Amino acid sequence: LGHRYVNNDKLSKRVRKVWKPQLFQRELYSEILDKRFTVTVTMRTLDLIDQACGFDFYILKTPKEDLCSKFGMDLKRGMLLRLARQDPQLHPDDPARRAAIYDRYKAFVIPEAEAEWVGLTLDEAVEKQRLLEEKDPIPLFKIFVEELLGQLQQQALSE
Amino acid sequence: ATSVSWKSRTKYTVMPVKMRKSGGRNHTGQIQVHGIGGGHKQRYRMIDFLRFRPEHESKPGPFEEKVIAVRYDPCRSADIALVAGGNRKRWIIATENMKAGDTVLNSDHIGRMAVAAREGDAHPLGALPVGTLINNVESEPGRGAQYIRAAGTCGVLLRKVNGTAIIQLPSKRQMQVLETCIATVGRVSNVDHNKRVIGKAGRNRWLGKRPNSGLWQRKGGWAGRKIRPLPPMKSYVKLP
RNA sequence: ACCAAAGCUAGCUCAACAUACUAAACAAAUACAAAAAUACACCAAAAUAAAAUAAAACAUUCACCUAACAUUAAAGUAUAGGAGAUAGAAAUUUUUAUCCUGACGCUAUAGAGAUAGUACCGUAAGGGAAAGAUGAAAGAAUAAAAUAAAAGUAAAAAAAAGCAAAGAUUACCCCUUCUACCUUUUGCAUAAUGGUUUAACCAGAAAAAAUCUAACAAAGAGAACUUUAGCUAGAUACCCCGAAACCAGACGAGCUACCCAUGAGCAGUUUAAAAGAACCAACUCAUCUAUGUGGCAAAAUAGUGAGAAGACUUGUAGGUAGAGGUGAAAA
RNA sequence: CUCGCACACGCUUACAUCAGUAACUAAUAAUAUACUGAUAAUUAACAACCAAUAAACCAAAACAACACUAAAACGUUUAUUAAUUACAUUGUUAACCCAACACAGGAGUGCACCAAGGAAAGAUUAAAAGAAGUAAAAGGAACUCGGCAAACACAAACCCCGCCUGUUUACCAAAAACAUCACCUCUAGCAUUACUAGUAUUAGAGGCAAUGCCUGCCCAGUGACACCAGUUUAACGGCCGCGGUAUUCUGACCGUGCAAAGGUAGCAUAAUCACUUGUUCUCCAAAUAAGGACUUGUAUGAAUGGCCACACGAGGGUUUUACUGUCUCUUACUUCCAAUCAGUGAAAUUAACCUUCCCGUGAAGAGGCGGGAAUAAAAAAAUAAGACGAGAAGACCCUAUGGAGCUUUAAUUAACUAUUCCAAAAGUUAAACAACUCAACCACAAAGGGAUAAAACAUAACUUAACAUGGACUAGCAAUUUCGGUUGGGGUGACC
RNA sequence: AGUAAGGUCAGCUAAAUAAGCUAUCGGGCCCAUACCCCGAAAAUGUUGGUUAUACCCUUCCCGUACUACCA
Ligand SMILES: [K+]
Ligand SMILES: [K+]
Ligand SMILES: [K+]
Ligand SMILES: [K+]
Ligand SMILES: [K+]
Ligand SMILES: [K+]
Ligand SMILES: [K+]
Ligand SMILES: [K+]
Ligand SMILES: [K+]
Ligand SMILES: [K+]
Ligand SMILES: [K+]
Ligand SMILES: [K+]
Ligand SMILES: [K+]
Ligand SMILES: [K+]
Ligand SMILES: [Mg+2]
Ligand SMILES: [Mg+2]
Ligand SMILES: [Mg+2]
Ligand SMILES: [Mg+2]
Ligand SMILES: [Mg+2]
Ligand SMILES: [Mg+2]
Ligand SMILES: [Mg+2]
Ligand SMILES: [Mg+2]
Ligand SMILES: [Mg+2]
Ligand SMILES: [Mg+2]
Ligand SMILES: [Mg+2]
Ligand SMILES: [Mg+2]
Ligand SMILES: [Mg+2]
Ligand SMILES: [Mg+2]
Ligand SMILES: [Mg+2]
Ligand SMILES: [Mg+2]
Ligand SMILES: [Mg+2]
Ligand SMILES: [Mg+2]
Ligand SMILES: [Mg+2]
Ligand SMILES: [Mg+2]
Ligand SMILES: [Mg+2]
Ligand SMILES: [Mg+2]
Ligand SMILES: [Mg+2]
Ligand SMILES: [Mg+2]
Ligand SMILES: [Mg+2]
Ligand SMILES: [Mg+2]
Ligand SMILES: [Mg+2]
Ligand SMILES: [Mg+2]
Ligand SMILES: [Mg+2]
Ligand SMILES: [Mg+2]
Ligand SMILES: [Mg+2]
Ligand SMILES: [Mg+2]
Ligand SMILES: [Mg+2]
Ligand SMILES: [Mg+2]
Ligand SMILES: [Mg+2]
Ligand SMILES: [Mg+2]
Ligand SMILES: [Mg+2]
Ligand SMILES: [Mg+2]
Ligand SMILES: [Mg+2]
Ligand SMILES: [Mg+2]
Ligand SMILES: [Mg+2]
Ligand SMILES: [Mg+2]
Ligand SMILES: [Mg+2]
Ligand SMILES: [Mg+2]
Ligand SMILES: [Mg+2]
Ligand SMILES: [Mg+2]
Ligand SMILES: [Mg+2]
Ligand SMILES: [Mg+2]
Ligand SMILES: [Mg+2]
Ligand SMILES: [Mg+2]
Ligand SMILES: [Mg+2]
Ligand SMILES: [Mg+2]
Ligand SMILES: [Mg+2]
Ligand SMILES: [Mg+2]
Ligand SMILES: [Mg+2]
Ligand SMILES: [Mg+2]
Ligand SMILES: [Mg+2]
Ligand SMILES: [Mg+2]
Ligand SMILES: [Mg+2]
Ligand SMILES: [Mg+2]
Ligand SMILES: [Mg+2]
Ligand SMILES: [Mg+2]
Ligand SMILES: [Mg+2]
Ligand SMILES: [Mg+2]
Ligand SMILES: [Mg+2]
Ligand SMILES: [Mg+2]
Ligand SMILES: [Mg+2]
Ligand SMILES: [Mg+2]
Ligand SMILES: [Mg+2]
Ligand SMILES: [Mg+2]
Ligand SMILES: [Mg+2]
Ligand SMILES: [Mg+2]
Ligand SMILES: [Mg+2]
Ligand SMILES: [Mg+2]
Ligand SMILES: [Mg+2]
Ligand SMILES: [Mg+2]
Ligand SMILES: [Mg+2]
Ligand SMILES: [Mg+2]
Ligand SMILES: [Mg+2]
Ligand SMILES: [Mg+2]
Ligand SMILES: [Mg+2]
Ligand SMILES: [Mg+2]
Ligand SMILES: [Mg+2]
Ligand SMILES: [Mg+2]
Ligand SMILES: [Mg+2]
Ligand SMILES: [Mg+2]
Ligand SMILES: [Mg+2]
Ligand SMILES: [Mg+2]
Ligand SMILES: [Mg+2]
Ligand SMILES: [Mg+2]
Ligand SMILES: [Mg+2]
Ligand SMILES: [Mg+2]
Ligand SMILES: [Mg+2]
Ligand SMILES: [Mg+2]
Ligand SMILES: [Mg+2]
Repeated sequence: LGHRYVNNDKLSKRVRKVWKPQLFQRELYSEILDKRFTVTVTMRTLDLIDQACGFDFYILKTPKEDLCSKFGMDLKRGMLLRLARQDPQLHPDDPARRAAIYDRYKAFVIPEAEAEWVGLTLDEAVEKQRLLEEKDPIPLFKIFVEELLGQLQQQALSE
Repeated sequence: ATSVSWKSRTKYTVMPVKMRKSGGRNHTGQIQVHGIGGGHKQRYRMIDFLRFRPEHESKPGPFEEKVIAVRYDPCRSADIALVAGGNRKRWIIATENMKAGDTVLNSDHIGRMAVAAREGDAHPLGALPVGTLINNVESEPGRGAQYIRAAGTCGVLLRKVNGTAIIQLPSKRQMQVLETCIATVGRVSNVDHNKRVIGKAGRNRWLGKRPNSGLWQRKGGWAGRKIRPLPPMKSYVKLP
């Protein structure tokens, strides 16, 4: 979004101008997930895919600031969890193929506690944190019973 | 505020259905077509355009139906006729001289030699004679009748070449269409609709036309008697 | 002698410190037409701010104007500008903690709009006030103290003659002499402008060069600069009210223009007629004249008129919103 | 004397009983539906709230027998389900609502015009002026812009412009303006929200106005189409001079020039620049009026329509008849105002006034200056010459490097819609043709000598529906901004 | 009033290389006239200045043309 000068002359009229990227419809193949996604991609994205020598490499090498897409972050998080968990569901019939796929991306392996928070926004993380910490209140009957037992054992050991 | 179109009925029924006027207002609520509104209240009859439609898929053969009555349809400029056959009834557009107690044959079997052209029969363009007047032209096989439905309008078949028929529309423009499309032989009813005279300004209001605006616009370059060559033939046949 | 006058509190303003920042109240009911316990869902959204202005016009441009992380300097320098108006950095530098926080700020036409966003004016967004005074005790109202001083009246109407007064005079007039006041103009008593009168409130502001006074002086200044008598500090300065407009975002079709729904009216008379025919009411428009002109009425009353089975009147409710809507074009 | 009861919508206790009103509210008093305090009230049968799905059914309301064109609100039955269980919740008053008011205004339906609901005059006198009503001698438009108004009149005819009913500037114009049936031009071969649940006898963008007789000539320019030549005026628009010529007049004719064609039919001193009160006849005692003719109207004229006619008109003009206070010429009598008495009590305005006449003077029209005249002070009721009267910071006119609306052949130029090209993107195909033997071999078919290359292009060529990006072209629509000065007031001419 | 604007053979036009057509004059063709063919003559409104003239400017004269508006 910006302005421009007609005829590229400074003394000319000032004009509002919007430049839009040219969008294309392509379906891409990811080796980690073995699924085809029909994703609106640009010619620059395909060039970056070739530059990284792989669709999975492009997602796993480009950082968040370079990707600028929530789908990309979720796509990375899905594959990052796949590597850390080492899920046998990638190919239940070809264990040899499973080893080959994860061998090439062995440099991107991250621990489990790190691989499930890479594609989350601020709002999504808070909901996830609340869900893990969602605990029903402990009844005061249970608290008081433990308190009474401690006193009884304390009195028992005092005699 | 977005409005809802009155065309919500899903099942075909011969009985008249309720109808709401628009007045030129689109779904937004603004005027898009001027000079429409304030007409007499009307009911809509469900018109079956596809002449060839068997009751069941068990017997796809040609079937023959009977005409019960010919009525007046407020919506279109022609006259519609009630036609019953088997276990269903249909409203179809009546030709020039369709009357009560008449039998109409619907068929699709393309025969080599010919088939005699009757005033009500619907046959594919491949079996009709060269010099036949037709109406309710089906642009594509199974699409349905779209062309030549106004009062007194009849198209004439011209020739059939390499398994393809060429017809002449009422606008004197040649149209190319596959010979397997169904068409109806004859001229549409109410022939003298063009000769009808409106006696007063009020009769226009009854039909539903509002008076034109009073702004005086000077004529531009578009006006004047324009002589233009006939546009080339419109063909719906997809050449592989 | 009436009308009036006087009071000093209510609270407010600007900071500082500071926890770290949508208060108080939530028993029940609150986004059905909010404050109405209770039924098969749809749910949601973003697109650079523009212009009034300055350049004495106005088209490129016009500080602050959403998002800076500060202070002493580099500096109003390099640069960017119809090279005009004006816009304007950085490299590189400087900054010792806590208490000492209160007032050469106002006192009911001031200070917040506030006793209050309440009355009240608007369909709505929105606009938005005036208003308090006794004493220690009024469980001292045959109650008490205080100025009796604004315009306006009363006590007390007026007696030839004149910008209303002055010179005077034994004596108020009588006599003599004097063309109201500001603004605006070559020139105004002008019959040119403004003011009934009273109280309260209401309009000159900036320190580059300079002049005056003083400190120290070839050096001055409590860093950063200026210097061939100069440097540092003080004092001396440049108003108020008013347009038609322009741009952005909201709120309005309960009046009116048109349309979509759903309803309701047209008696008698004349004609084979429910024929945009005819006579004439209800009903709907408003031709002509007279009253009315701060009126009964911010468009009416009286008489008289045109249509009155239609392109007709009419109730309820919904739709189109300003670069537009709508229009049997009257801008 | 007559807008009465009730419901809906709205208002929200203003309603009812009792008491009080010195003061507040009523534009006054009595007094209390309207102001204050206390207490009390509208009871459901009426009204609101008050099932879903599948299937059969082409056949109007108007006393509806049966029909018309504009084709029409208004449902029953069968099947599968539906908590089954006295008493649920809510609206019930009024003299009322919207208009700043207890306003002569605005306000839907049912039934009556009354059996119901209300009070034009606070008390006097009986002046002028003003408003409303009745009557009139003789004359009957002599009034006047006009027969406006009024009338014991309530009729007849001609013309102009529109055909007609209808519509518009709410609040100065209701018309000759707009619309309209008719005619004509133009653009479009078609599907799920307009047009349309349609399909060229259809639907939009316009012009002109029924009917009848007609709508002449012109593509040079502009515009549009074709997007090339070209084609289009019921597209914007246009549709001529000079000189001579039949005794005189007129000019059939002729010479010559320019044009895309040179105004044809018709009508005509008109609603038609000026000349203009053209000329003439009829109407009148008298005609700048009205009708009928003459007619270059050098600026009438043919769908920006010409011309003629029926019907129609709260449009505009003229004539006759009848009526009358319009008028010669005013008068009498009533009501509301008016004047006196009692109650309540506002507005524009106001420098101070102890506020005269005349002539002269003067910022050029003096109650105030100068020279003279007049002159006890006050109240009430009248007439409008002056106070350059009061009202609105003049609408006219000019100025302002002050605004805005409209139009385009002004300057600058996007977005958006549509047309076209290039690029991006996707896809398709690819390894190539003009001898002739003159000699002469060969049974043919051909051959050899006298050419049989290279190359296709270092990729090339073409197609591409729907969406859609960047950069250009054309058009529509539209955005920004201005429109110099001097001038014996501005414009115009001229000047700088 | 102002401004605009033009004059050319007898007539009308185009060029300033003063031409073309017609008219006029003479001759031929025909019975005669006209047509037709052949030959000749003919002009830059006016004054002054434009090296010198002409197309130009100026003066005189005729005639043509537009406009004369807001109150
Ligand atoms: K029809
Ligand atoms: K004045
Ligand atoms: K002045
Ligand atoms: K003043
Ligand atoms: K609405
Ligand atoms: K009123
Ligand atoms: K009320
Ligand atoms: K007259
Ligand atoms: K009218
Ligand atoms: K043309
Ligand atoms: K005449
Ligand atoms: K009329
Ligand atoms: K007077
Ligand atoms: K003058
Ligand atoms: Mg229709
Ligand atoms: Mg039309
Ligand atoms: Mg029109
Ligand atoms: Mg400026
Ligand atoms: Mg200025
Ligand atoms: Mg700005
Ligand atoms: Mg430059
Ligand atoms: Mg205050
Ligand atoms: Mg004060
Ligand atoms: Mg006083
Ligand atoms: Mg004196
Ligand atoms: Mg003087
Ligand atoms: Mg003066
Ligand atoms: Mg001066
Ligand atoms: Mg004065
Ligand atoms: Mg003045
Ligand atoms: Mg004054
Ligand atoms: Mg200084
Ligand atoms: Mg601007
Ligand atoms: Mg705006
Ligand atoms: Mg409405
Ligand atoms: Mg009737
Ligand atoms: Mg009628
Ligand atoms: Mg009236
Ligand atoms: Mg009246
Ligand atoms: Mg009367
Ligand atoms: Mg009538
Ligand atoms: Mg009538
Ligand atoms: Mg809205
Ligand atoms: Mg508009
Ligand atoms: Mg209308
Ligand atoms: Mg107009
Ligand atoms: Mg106008
Ligand atoms: Mg009220
Ligand atoms: Mg009363
Ligand atoms: Mg009482
Ligand atoms: Mg009471
Ligand atoms: Mg009143
Ligand atoms: Mg009374
Ligand atoms: Mg009285
Ligand atoms: Mg009188
Ligand atoms: Mg009388
Ligand atoms: Mg008389
Ligand atoms: Mg007379
Ligand atoms: Mg007279
Ligand atoms: Mg008149
Ligand atoms: Mg009259
Ligand atoms: Mg006339
Ligand atoms: Mg009319
Ligand atoms: Mg006529
Ligand atoms: Mg009418
Ligand atoms: Mg009006
Ligand atoms: Mg009206
Ligand atoms: Mg009127
Ligand atoms: Mg015709
Ligand atoms: Mg006509
Ligand atoms: Mg018309
Ligand atoms: Mg006309
Ligand atoms: Mg024509
Ligand atoms: Mg052409
Ligand atoms: Mg004539
Ligand atoms: Mg005429
Ligand atoms: Mg004239
Ligand atoms: Mg007249
Ligand atoms: Mg007369
Ligand atoms: Mg005449
Ligand atoms: Mg003309
Ligand atoms: Mg035309
Ligand atoms: Mg004309
Ligand atoms: Mg008629
Ligand atoms: Mg008439
Ligand atoms: Mg008479
Ligand atoms: Mg009195
Ligand atoms: Mg006096
Ligand atoms: Mg005088
Ligand atoms: Mg004197
Ligand atoms: Mg004097
Ligand atoms: Mg009086
Ligand atoms: Mg008086
Ligand atoms: Mg005076
Ligand atoms: Mg006067
Ligand atoms: Mg005055
Ligand atoms: Mg002024
Ligand atoms: Mg003006
Ligand atoms: Mg100036
Ligand atoms: Mg300006
Ligand atoms: Mg401006
Ligand atoms: Mg504007
Ligand atoms: Mg231009
Ligand atoms: Mg682009
Ligand atoms: Mg701008
Ligand atoms: Mg000018
Ligand atoms: Mg000037
Ligand atoms: Mg002048
Ligand atoms: Mg000029």
